[PDB]
Amino acid sequence: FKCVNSLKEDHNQPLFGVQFNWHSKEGDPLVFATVGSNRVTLYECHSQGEIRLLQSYVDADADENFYTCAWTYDSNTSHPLLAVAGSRGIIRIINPITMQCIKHYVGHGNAINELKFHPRDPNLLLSVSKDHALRLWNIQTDTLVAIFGGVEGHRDEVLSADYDLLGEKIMSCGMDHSLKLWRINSKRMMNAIKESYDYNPNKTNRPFISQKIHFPDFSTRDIHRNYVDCVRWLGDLILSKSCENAIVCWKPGKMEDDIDKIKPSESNVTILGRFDYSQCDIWYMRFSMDFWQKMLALGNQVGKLYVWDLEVEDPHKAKCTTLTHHKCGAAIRQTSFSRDSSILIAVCDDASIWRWDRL
Amino acid sequence: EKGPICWRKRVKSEYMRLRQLKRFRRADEVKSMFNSNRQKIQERTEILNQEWKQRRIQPVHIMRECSVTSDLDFPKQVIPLKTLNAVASVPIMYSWSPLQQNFMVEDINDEIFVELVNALGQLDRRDEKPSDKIFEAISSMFPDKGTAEELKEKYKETPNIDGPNAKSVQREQSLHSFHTLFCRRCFKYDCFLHPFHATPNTYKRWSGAEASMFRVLIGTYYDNFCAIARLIGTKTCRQVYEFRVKVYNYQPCDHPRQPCDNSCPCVIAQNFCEKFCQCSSECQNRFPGCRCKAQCNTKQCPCYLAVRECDPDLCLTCGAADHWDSKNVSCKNCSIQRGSKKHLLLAPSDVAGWGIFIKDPVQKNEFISEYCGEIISQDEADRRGKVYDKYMCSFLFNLNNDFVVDATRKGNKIRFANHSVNPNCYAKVMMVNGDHRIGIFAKRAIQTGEELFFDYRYSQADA
Amino acid sequence: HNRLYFHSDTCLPLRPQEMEVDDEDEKDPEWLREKTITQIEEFSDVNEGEKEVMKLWNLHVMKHGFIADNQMNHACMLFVENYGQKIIKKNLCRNFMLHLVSMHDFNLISIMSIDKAVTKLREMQQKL
Ligand SMILES: Cc1cc(C)c(CN2CCc3c(Cl)cc(-c4c(C)noc4C)c(Cl)c3C2=O)c(=O)[nH]1
Ligand SMILES: [Zn+2]
Ligand SMILES: [Zn+2]
Ligand SMILES: [Zn+2]
Ligand SMILES: [Zn+2]
Ligand SMILES: [Zn+2]
Ligand SMILES: [Zn+2]
Ligand SMILES: [Zn+2]
Repeated sequence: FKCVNSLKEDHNQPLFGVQFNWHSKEGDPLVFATVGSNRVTLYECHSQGEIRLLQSYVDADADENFYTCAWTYDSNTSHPLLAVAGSRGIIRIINPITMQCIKHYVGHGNAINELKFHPRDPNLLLSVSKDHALRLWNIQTDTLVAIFGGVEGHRDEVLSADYDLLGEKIMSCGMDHSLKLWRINSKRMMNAIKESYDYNPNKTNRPFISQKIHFPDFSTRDIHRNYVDCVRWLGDLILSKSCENAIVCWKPGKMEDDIDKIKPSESNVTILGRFDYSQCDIWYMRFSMDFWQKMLALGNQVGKLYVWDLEVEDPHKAKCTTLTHHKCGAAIRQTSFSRDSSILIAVCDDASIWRWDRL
Repeated sequence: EKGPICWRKRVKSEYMRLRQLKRFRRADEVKSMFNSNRQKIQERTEILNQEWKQRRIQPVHIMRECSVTSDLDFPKQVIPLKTLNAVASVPIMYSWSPLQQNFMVEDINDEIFVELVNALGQLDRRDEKPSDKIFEAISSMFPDKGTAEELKEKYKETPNIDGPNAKSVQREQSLHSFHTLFCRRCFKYDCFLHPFHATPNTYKRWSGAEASMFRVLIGTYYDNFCAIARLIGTKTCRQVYEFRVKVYNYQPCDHPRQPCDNSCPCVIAQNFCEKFCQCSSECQNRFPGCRCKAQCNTKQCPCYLAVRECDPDLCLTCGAADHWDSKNVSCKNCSIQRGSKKHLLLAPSDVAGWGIFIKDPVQKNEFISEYCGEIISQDEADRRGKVYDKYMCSFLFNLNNDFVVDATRKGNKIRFANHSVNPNCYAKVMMVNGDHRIGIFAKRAIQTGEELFFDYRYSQADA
Repeated sequence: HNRLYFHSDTCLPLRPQEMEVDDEDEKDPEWLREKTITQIEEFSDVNEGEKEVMKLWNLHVMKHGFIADNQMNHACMLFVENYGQKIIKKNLCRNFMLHLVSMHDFNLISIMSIDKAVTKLREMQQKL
């Protein structure tokens, strides 16, 4: 990796989210997107480090403050779509081929801290919030499929969540020290998804019936000792971080226990090892991987950007390189690999963008 | 026989071996699974990457201003800033669960210890060329895990009746799980409202599967083996004959052979004894109930007067004990227990935040809803109010000297009613079959669609 | 009446074809059930046999929501009607009896009940 450009947006506000569009055709340019302040900004990546400004939106409301976004598409139109949201607890679906805000969803009773689309159904949007709940939307039929929370959901702000590779289960993390598994291939859930596609308001006087899933298929407060602010699956293992300056690699149950047989009362976790790094003990600092999940990259409170190679075995001897640059001193809030891992964008507490290239 | 210094050295040498042995086991167990995990990725990611090859997604294209610079001498870019048209947000709301009734909330390992013992054990055996000089060495090296004795037996280391292993047992041992773990009050097992265990007096008025069921059924049936047989199933009006010969919260009082006088908890606590009490039936302190014919919403009726709802097992005449069909009934004084709340609507308040609106009219003094939440000790309310003050907020409401009901985490829709010093509703805590509950009542008539308020201040004078 | 109302369980707005936000006629809201059968299972102290009956009884007492002593007799008769099949199929007849006897020691049901029910159950077991 070599650093080969650095951009600064005019607003001087922290950039909390960055996300490459992993739906680009083979041959189309690598586009990524940025959120911060009350703006959403798209960029095309070119050769020799050139980063080309494509579009940018600003919320009519001045006190919006976008924390996250995610790319999906419209099956029946092949247009990319960008979902974004933040502290006003509102989701917008932006259609960049048309420059509209085409949908929006009011509902979460507080700030949305993350957004993730379903790996295989472009229309299912999961949103994580400061109201202590997840929420799974079906954006085609405009229906709220399910609220993940309640008597055994998160006792406090939910900071992050992630679908597994196939789209069968979600894991979530948040300020209560807890990570949680929510299956969505129960008969109940798949049934609620189907039912949600069928919902036609023009043919009834009854509001669609949203699943109140009060109970996680598994819970634990035993990996970290402080709010948990990023979590992503690595296979059927789980990677998660707090502020104790280490990404932890763990699985629910005992060592040989199978993720799909883990029972909602299992009380064992198995820690497979961790990745070490320093000076990242402020909250809300997220990591990521490739589409192929061979590379793991995490940025710093002082401008440092780590990249581990998940190809090895043990975390201890995990191949780690530390990308650095004299000019990058801002805390890195999030990173993103282009689908083909060729590029690595990091964004910062100071409006700055840093593009790294492989080879 | 080898010498204490020696043995304790072995403890250390061996423990430190086993530990280090198991350290490597797992070392690989992990290495093993990180791989068998990787294939899983590969095989699945490919599936995704296939699906993505099928698709043909349109490229994003170029379009008030926004600029972007570049701390690497790249040309300033400038572009049109599009505005997303305003959308309205709703007020803040944190997750809560729906209640229709209050809910109570309260305020070197063994696996290896054994290997080391048998390790040590084999050396004491291999000596000749379960000992006691061994447990002593282990106690030396881990004096915290116990003494010799306590380890000497740690090492050495509730029937069912429908299953194959049904012992033959006492009758009070077949009914134990039931007797303790059941609420005479709500008729539920391990109920969600009543933590105190029922006193002993509150539950008194072949193969094991047969012997047990016998020693149990005789406690209830005694000597009528004609019936003891009919029930036991496969024995006889004989055979059984043959097997024979070989404001303070209320809590029920149980002081046998003691009158409910000045030493009785109920009388000290200023409460009436209730049906759940184990005192005489003659008890001068029981509450009679009313013999009203109907209504029961005036000082005329003794129950209403004493701020009680009617009791379906004492007020046999007002209509309170019949018609478990409708929530409209002769007796207007059992709205809480039967749970006959009014439809409420939730919309952003006209003052602040969320508020609550009644959907159909309502007369002066009519019941609107119960205010429900979790019951918690006065100390839990403390601890919790520390965390709450951050919010300049509170949905704590005193129930009595011992309990607070907190609607923060769970409750029902009347919790969205806002405070006012000029309310159209008020809160009255009533006794209801031995439970204090909060009933929200209208203060003056109220019309379709009005917003609901009551004065949080009295619910806060637990002085 | 002329205003904009929201469902109390999702905060989505009410399309006009309502009023009615009684998405909490939940006499026995779903989670309270799941919570209860979970809490029983948590005892290391009770057969899987006396559990499955406690679970089923509770779900039963919750669904109809009896509140008086003078309902218990009819409640047992009701329990066996509606949950009788399972009590049989799951092999829980004897435990069910220790239940019926316990409910007697607690002074809720009569003796004519504590078998008028055992009758109706076998009278049902054989129906299979
Ligand atoms: C009458 C009325 C009642 C309710 C319940 C609301 C909605 N609302 C107000 C905002 C709010 C804050 Cl600032 C903090 C907490 C909160 C947490 C979280 N932990 O403790 C408290 C305490 C909670 Cl619960 C809420 C909340 O739900 C309303 O608008 N009106
Ligand atoms: Zn109870
Ligand atoms: Zn007494
Ligand atoms: Zn008493
Ligand atoms: Zn008495
Ligand atoms: Zn009366
Ligand atoms: Zn009465
Ligand atoms: Zn009455």
